[PDB]
Amino acid sequence: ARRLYVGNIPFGITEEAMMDFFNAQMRLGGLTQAPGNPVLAVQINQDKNFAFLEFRSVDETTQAMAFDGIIFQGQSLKIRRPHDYQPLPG
Repeated sequence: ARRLYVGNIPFGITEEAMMDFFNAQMRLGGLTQAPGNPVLAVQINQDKNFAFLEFRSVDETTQAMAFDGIIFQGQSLKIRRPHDYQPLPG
């Protein structure tokens, strides 16, 4: 999926801030060196106010949770796992 969920995000912001907000951190050590960026589609959601980050190549969808919270528009955040793999049965 390569898609991650974010929480505690200030909806309203465009798809640029968040977008450049997640990859700008992936470019730190230099996880990507091409004519473009890693994340590709990070649309936001209204209501409870949350966002998603779509990576068409970034191989951090698993560690991206590392930014869980980090700092966006001066406000804590909350990344989640939109995969729900292995449904604990019982």
